[PDB]
Amino acid sequence: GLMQFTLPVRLCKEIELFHFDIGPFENMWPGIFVYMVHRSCGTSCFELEKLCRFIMSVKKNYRRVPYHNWKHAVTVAHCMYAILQNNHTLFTDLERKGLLIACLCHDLDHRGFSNSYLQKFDHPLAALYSTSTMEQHHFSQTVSILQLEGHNIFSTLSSSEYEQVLEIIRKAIIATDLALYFGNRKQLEEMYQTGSLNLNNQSHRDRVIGLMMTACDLCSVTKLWPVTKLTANDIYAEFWAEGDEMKKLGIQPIPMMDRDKKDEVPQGQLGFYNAVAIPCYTTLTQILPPTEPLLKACRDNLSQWEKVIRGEE
Ligand SMILES: Cc1nc2ccc(C#Cc3nc(-c4ccccc4)cn3C)nn2c1CO
Ligand SMILES: [Mg+2]
Ligand SMILES: [Zn+2]
Repeated sequence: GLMQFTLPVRLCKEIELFHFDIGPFENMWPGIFVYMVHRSCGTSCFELEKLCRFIMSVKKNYRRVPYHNWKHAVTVAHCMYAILQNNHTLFTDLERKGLLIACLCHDLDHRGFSNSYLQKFDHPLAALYSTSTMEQHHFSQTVSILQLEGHNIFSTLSSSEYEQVLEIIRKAIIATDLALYFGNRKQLEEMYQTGSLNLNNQSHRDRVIGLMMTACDLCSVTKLWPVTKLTANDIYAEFWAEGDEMKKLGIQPIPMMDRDKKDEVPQGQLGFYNAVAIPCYTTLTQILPPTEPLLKACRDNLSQWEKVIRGEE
């Protein structure tokens, strides 16, 4: 009731910045997340006991894969927190409530394999969900955990507010399917530029929350260079394991997933920053000006990858 979560001073200050790294002490990640809910949403958004129990069941349903793990979930939530704290007044109480939960849950029970490997292996999830295979799984895992006893953090919401928040969470989690990102950012580009973009148009809000989700999900490219470079090793550890699995099915993987083509990583990251990251943070900064530090950090990391290619590191 009178119970604030507080962090040590360096964390209390640095958590407010976009480039914050949540650190290697796993047992602090739940308290970091509660801290962000309390400041973002309020000390009364959730019953603490239900929230704590929800966080620990979410944590237990992330697997120990190199990249798509519990650390990625809390990292993507921290980026969302920074966005919401720098754009206070643009977001409903339900959106604040739902989006941090969406980020924490967005990769639930990930196995370190793409939608594309599931379809080729013919995994049961690919017959249950023909598109956004893993992302429909993540949402379904979210609803499951929410329906466990004493886990309903949304218990105090009205019936219709409940249905609204679960609909925000669903669209937020679906939007993390990067295949959907390209069309969504193109449409937001055009709507912003012709001056049609309208935040009272719910279907416009949806697209903007979609773009934030892509931004939070890729936020590893906006960290300090050593964080960005070491996270890339985890990202490629998964891609190469998937490449190995492709070869086991008799399929030559794309070069991104072929550990034999390790040497071209620098050039591959460059393509990824130019094709995906830069456009994403450009359009996001256009629509939400206080998110510009994400664009600036992304550009500093692209420059670090250029430096790697030129032999300067
Ligand atoms: C947060 C985040 N999320 C992602 C997802 C993908 C990617 C990437 C990639 C890539 N690599 C190659 C490549 C590599 C070696 C040989 C040939 C091609 C091609 N592409 C597109 N990065 N990424 C980061 C930043 O690390
Ligand atoms: Mg995902
Ligand atoms: Zn993710």
